[PDB]
Amino acid sequence: MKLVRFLMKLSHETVTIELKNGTQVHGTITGVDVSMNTHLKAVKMTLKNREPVQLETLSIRGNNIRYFILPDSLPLDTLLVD
Amino acid sequence: KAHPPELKKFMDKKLSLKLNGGRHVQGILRGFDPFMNLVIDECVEMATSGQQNNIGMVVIRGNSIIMLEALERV
Amino acid sequence: IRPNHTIYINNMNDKIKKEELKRSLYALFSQFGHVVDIVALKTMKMRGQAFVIFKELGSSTNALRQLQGFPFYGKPMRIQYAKTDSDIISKMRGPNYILFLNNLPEETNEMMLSMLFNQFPGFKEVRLDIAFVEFENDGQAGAARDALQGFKITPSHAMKITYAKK
Amino acid sequence: VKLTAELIEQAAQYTNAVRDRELDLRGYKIPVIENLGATLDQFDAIDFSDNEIRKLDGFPLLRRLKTLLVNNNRICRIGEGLDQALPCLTELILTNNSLVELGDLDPLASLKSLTYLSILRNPVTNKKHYRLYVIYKVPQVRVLDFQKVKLKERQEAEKMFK
Amino acid sequence: GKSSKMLQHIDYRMRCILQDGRIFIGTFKAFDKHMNLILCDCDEFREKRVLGLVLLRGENLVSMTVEGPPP
Amino acid sequence: IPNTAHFANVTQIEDAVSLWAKLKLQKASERWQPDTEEEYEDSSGNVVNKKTYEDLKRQGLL
Amino acid sequence: REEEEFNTGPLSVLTQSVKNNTQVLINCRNNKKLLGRVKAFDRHCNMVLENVKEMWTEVPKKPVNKDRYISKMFLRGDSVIVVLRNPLIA
Amino acid sequence: MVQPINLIFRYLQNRSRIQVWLYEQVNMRIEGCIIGFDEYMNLVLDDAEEIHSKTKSRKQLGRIMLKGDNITLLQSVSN
Amino acid sequence: SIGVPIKVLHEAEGHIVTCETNTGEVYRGKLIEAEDNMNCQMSNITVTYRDGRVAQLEQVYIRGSKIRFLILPDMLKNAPMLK
RNA sequence: GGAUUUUUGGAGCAGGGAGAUGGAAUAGGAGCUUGCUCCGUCCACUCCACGCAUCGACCUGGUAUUGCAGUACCUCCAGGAACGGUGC
Repeated sequence: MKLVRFLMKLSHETVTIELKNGTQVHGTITGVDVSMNTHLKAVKMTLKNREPVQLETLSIRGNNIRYFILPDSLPLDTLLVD
Repeated sequence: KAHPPELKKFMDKKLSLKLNGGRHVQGILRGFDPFMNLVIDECVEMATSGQQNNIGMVVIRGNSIIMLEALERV
Repeated sequence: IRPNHTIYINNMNDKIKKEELKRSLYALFSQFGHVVDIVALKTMKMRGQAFVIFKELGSSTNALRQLQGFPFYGKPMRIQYAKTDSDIISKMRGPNYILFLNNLPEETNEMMLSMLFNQFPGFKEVRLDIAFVEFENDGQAGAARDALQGFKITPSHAMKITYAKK
Repeated sequence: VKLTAELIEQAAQYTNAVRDRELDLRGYKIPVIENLGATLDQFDAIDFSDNEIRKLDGFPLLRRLKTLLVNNNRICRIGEGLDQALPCLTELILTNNSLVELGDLDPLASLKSLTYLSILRNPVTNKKHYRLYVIYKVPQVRVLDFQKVKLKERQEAEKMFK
Repeated sequence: GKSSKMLQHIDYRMRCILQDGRIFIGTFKAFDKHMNLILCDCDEFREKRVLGLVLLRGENLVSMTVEGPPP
Repeated sequence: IPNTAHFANVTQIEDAVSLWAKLKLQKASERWQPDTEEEYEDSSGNVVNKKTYEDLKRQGLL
Repeated sequence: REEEEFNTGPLSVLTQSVKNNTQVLINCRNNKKLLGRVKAFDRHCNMVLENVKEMWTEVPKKPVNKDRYISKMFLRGDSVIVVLRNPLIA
Repeated sequence: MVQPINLIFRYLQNRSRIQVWLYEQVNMRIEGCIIGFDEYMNLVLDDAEEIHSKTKSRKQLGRIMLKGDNITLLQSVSN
Repeated sequence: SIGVPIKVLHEAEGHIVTCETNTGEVYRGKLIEAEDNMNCQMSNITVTYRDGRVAQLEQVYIRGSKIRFLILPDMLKNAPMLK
């Protein structure tokens, strides 16, 4: 029903987030709030026509995230049960 | 919540409003609204060449309101 | 004029930018001490003048004495003491051991003598046209005797500081 | 009292008068400037006044370093790898140093981003045609010893020793 | 749950990237529900622009990361 | 602030610091401080100037 | 109230994608069309899908088109512009 | 004080032709007679026409349901 | 119900501040009225935009919808803003 | 708790025209290397419509102000226009 409870239970997983400006940040999801505030640690960000930069921490808002990319070994069938 | 904007001092005063896309209008305000909607009676809009065109009483919504400058001392 | 932490320089070139002149004044004042603030305006009232407020009053006095009449961007700037206290300094604020003083003004209170002796570090006590100032340190008392020998305080008379005898 | 990581981590850092992040490292008497990797290029200005540094070298790669205060020191030689470690170095205050010859200003020509240089109160400034040699060797510098470089001084520097 | 993601970076220097491509590096002091950041003595890089205490709205924020140690 | 019978049944910080300021002022007042409390008449004029403290006398006799 | 509006309104067109396990296409604002099976949906059109294929066209900055495949992805309802259901799984 | 909702109700009762400008689009506007309104400023124009100021053309569509999120300015015309 | 940056903006009313809009317009002057929805009404204001068209107006009013940032002095960053 | 001031976005895309103009060291295809010919990607100069007008920052020369303050920015004249954004 609510996607925020499913996104909050995806902690300690290496995922990727593509923004609306073409910047893709790949990192381990460590913190998710009700407003989809993605706080990741040891992330790598690649902007549009720029070099990738590695950061120890990153905080991306929910309104600035356009798409997400999860690994194929993620238990989406078990995490969907509330 | 839902507090109205402080537009009591700018009532019945000739002010110039800016709208999105680079639009400029000038007119006297005739009321207020909690959704930042302004009614400008006998409004005149500035064209691209510089000529002013009188459009009469118009209604400007708050979604495209950029800046309103009062041309009269309040 | 009493010495303070803020030194005001005037008669400078007003044709340069404000930020470039402020950076040049900061680079000039960094050689004498830590510059806490730099007030520089370019209006019609404050044209061609600026000021630097430092942490210590001795560094500001050394910058006012050393850079007196120094050429700055083609024009020799004149440095002097500030008339009032700075706002940042007011916000942040709120041989022998005994030295003999002669020809002291009688109208000066103990607070003015404490503010004059505050250039040296903390002393033991003060005694009040003759006065006796005893410091807790020997080197601080020697520096206070070498600094107050002919100081510029109450310029109608001349103050003389000498070391006490046994 | 050498410059280490514990001395840089315990040093005060704040905003200067030009709204830049400056760390106050004065009053340390460091004989050699080293171990600057603990700052991680988080400071825009370096306040190393009143020290005992002999050579301005040994600095790591810091792209955010734009101002260097080396006043009241004994700097007599400049490192040749200053451009590879500070590409954005624009302010260099070397007043009251131990520079005696103009040949120490030859590694200073590699800093293309340097615009403000101070070489006052030095025996190298008392030599003949020192300002013309500094203008000819470093054309990127616009302000030398709190003086704006004019076109006549550039023409006099380009005429002699061409 | 704990909501300690914004409280751990309090009183620290962080660099926030804007939507138009600007970067504001300042000391984050407080926040709100609308992600209103108050950066005291902040610098604007894209060139250096002296700004100082800049109160940027949360609608123009994209990403934020740690810049260095607290002053 | 030392632990004495004066600071008993006092549980708040600012109350303790204010009562400490009060007790300090009281005791420091009621002692005999010879440095500022004393009347010396130096032999500079030897028949005048009895307003000399205990420090100005050393400065004049140095 | 909410379940009847979700099973009788436009969201039922999403609910036919997860119940019958059909393939639908989503055209986004970045000129990209992702065809896949909708696995999880919500009221804010948060679509978590599996085995998606995204196709678009790019310029060198003549241009050329391109496509790629993802095992499992999740897209918010803000960037979803067009959603088309077509019998393409058969 | 004249309310904008009361002005919209008076314009709907008078059945006069009004022109609506779009948000971030100065080249094309709409023109028609507003019949009814709602809380979300949804206009129902009968025999509406899209006027393009760049090409100087007018294309009629008929009954149009214009949303209030796109209409930035609305003025009254005599035509 | 009231945020701490909203309270800092309401407490800074009457000082020489500036508000930079999303289009680049910087309205500078004394903040006369500051509501909870970032509505800044200033008197004797000055327009210095990213376009650079610097002018002086008697009164200006910028809403919080197109407001990008606000540059305030550092007189209120010490107390009671220390938390 | 997706319907105007914040978080389910009004965002995406392209830089005017011409000239027997010039270049792809290692990176286009076809006429199945090399030489030549043709066509859907830039920068430099020239011409029409220095794309246009505006203000801010900035450089040269002349010129005025000698003034104690907590600042969007600060004298004026003329030339050049490397930069920013606004409307067409």
